[PDB]
Amino acid sequence: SMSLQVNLLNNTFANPFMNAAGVMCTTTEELVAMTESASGSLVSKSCTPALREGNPTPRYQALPLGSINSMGLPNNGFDFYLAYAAEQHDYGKKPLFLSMSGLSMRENVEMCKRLAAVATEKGVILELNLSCPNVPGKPQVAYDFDAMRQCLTAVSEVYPHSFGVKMPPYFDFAHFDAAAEILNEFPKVQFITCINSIGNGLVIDAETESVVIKPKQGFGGLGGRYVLPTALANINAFYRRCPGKLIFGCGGVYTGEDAFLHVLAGASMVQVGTALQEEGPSIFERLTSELLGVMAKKRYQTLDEFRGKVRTL
Amino acid sequence: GSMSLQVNLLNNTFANPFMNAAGVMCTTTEELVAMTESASGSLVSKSCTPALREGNPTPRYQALPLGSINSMGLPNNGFDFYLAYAAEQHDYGKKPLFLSMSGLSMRENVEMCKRLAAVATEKGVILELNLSCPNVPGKPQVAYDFDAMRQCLTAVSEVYPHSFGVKMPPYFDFAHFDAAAEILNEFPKVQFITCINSIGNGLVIDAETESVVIKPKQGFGGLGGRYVLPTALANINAFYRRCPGKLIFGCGGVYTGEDAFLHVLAGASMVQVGTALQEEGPSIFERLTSELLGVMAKKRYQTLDEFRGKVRTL
Ligand SMILES: Cc1cc2nc3c(=O)[nH]c(=O)nc-3n(C[C@H](O)[C@H](O)[C@H](O)COP(=O)(O)O)c2cc1C
Ligand SMILES: Cc1cc2nc3c(=O)[nH]c(=O)nc-3n(C[C@H](O)[C@H](O)[C@H](O)COP(=O)(O)O)c2cc1C
Ligand SMILES: *C(=S)Nc1ccccc1
Ligand SMILES: *C(=S)Nc1ccccc1
Repeated sequence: SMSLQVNLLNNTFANPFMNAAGVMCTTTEELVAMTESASGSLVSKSCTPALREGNPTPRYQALPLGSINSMGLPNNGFDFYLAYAAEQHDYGKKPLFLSMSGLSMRENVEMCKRLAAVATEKGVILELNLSCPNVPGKPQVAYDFDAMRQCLTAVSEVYPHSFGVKMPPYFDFAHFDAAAEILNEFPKVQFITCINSIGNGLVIDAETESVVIKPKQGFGGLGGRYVLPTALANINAFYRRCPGKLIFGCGGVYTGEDAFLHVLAGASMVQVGTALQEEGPSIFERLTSELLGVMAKKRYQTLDEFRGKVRTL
Repeated sequence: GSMSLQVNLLNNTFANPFMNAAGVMCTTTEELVAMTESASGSLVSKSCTPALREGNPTPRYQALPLGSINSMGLPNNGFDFYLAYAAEQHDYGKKPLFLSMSGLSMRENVEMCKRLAAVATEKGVILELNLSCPNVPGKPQVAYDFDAMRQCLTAVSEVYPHSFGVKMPPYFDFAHFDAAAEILNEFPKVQFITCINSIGNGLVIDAETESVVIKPKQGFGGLGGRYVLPTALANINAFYRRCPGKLIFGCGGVYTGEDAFLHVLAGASMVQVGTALQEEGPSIFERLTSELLGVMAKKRYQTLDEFRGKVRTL
């Protein structure tokens, strides 16, 4: 007898699967579809205080090995996602995460102050997106360790609940150490989601001799097959260095086997982006079946039996 | 129509843009000779330290469906060995030679460069300075530490009276492309930039064995091959745009003439081959020249200059 059950953050999840923030979670219809899917949870589109159009199109391209995008945070605005959490979401069906991506400290502070009551009353959980644009001349927030520390200090000061942080990938042990040191100073940070896209790749179409997306001269974040080893690295790096926190995996999941690798590396929840974009929410029925299949063949009954247990040489 | 893969840079003529990536098939005399006898336009010797180095425990390289992962740990025969090859053995009549240098401090690079100067003058060997190299404990690789990078280029420029190039890690943010380019532009002796070294510290897990696949560093290692092509193209183009006074050498994800075509369209002058060369051997250069000419014929190009850096934006 097997189970994909996950228990964390004072909640029970039927399985570890959910969407990645930004994928199929912007409209009411999408949020309802995610809730009615086989997924263990869902997260709403990263939001700004007001509605945002996002970047000019084309801004997403599916690729043989994944995807490239420069969406530009198109979203319905904080009021919309707050109202969904407060009044519409069926918590009977699964827990809900709300992704927040303000473009300044002030924006996140003011949204968090309002989110507090809804988290208390309804149980929505914050995923704070630190893999977000910074002021002119500076890199994305989590690549600016001072901006990151300031952000976590401000949110921790004003937001009376646990929360999690969505992180970009790092590529150097000194950066894994520096980022973990900062995260470990904030006890309210109870989960870390690794990873957002590999930033600023450039896809060129040999047939057209051109880039494939319009914003930023064709530069955009990579997802899909491209990012799996990077995702596993980050999941495991933070699993090791932040032992008091949970890790959520994100990046490169197309199959139950991929999800199995996320969990071996240390993941508690497993988020699905590019594959979900291409297949729709029916993917969750397939992924749960496949993960159970993998577990059956390997003689595992629960996720606890192998989470974080990747063997080193 | 008569077509040509010829490249002209740093007072040299290259028959075609292809060469090995530093670290791949270029450590021993036998490998260096094999690269010289190959159809490649050039070659670069294994990144060297002042003395020989064993490198990391094995397994330290693993080929993968989508590329490779490695943590080699700079195994190399030492600077004297590569200097002697450049000074006394290399057949410059066949093709130009690059020497990759990866000292582990400023002093190490300064002392090697002082000795390299005369051989560069007399024989024409060209330095590729590897700044995608380990730094002091607690610090990231040198090119991720902008002050250390600047200090390294100042130290080398002071003692090395020739042009050289720099091998760079990938960056992932426009603010970093800007910062890096600003530093590189300060050093006119840096006449080429090689983009990119591996995507650092990936982690491959074998689902069957439930384990990592390399021994050093808990299985973490640099990614090469198909995984890295869009990242390589991005870096090639980012520096092509930001460093107009320099040439860019592409490295990352090249398996076919079409891939090389993309490198050139992004801005590459030379095109280095790593993972694919490791898997196929130096015969790969015959295939790659043929394929690139084929791509050019079908697209109606006769020279590389006709499309270098001309990628269309929307
Ligand atoms: C079209 C698109 C929109 C996205 N929007 C968001 C977002 O709003 N917030 C966020 O944290 N990540 C966003 N992401 C990144 C994903 O959440 C995920 O980190 C990334 O795509 C890697 O997962 P994959 O390999 O499963 O695609 C987006 C990705 C895509 C492709
Ligand atoms: C086994 C191995 C050894 C390498 N050694 C070096 C080295 O000594 N110096 C260096 O600058 N890069 C080294 N690299 C990185 C390659 O030069 C190249 O940047 C990287 O492999 C990406 O190219 P590819 O996608 O063609 O493999 C090495 C890569 C591999 C796989
Ligand atoms: C931190 S809570 N928010 C922030 C700071 C700087 C840029 C964007 C967002
Ligand atoms: C720069 S020339 N060399 C250097 C400095 C610090 C660490 C490694 C190499």
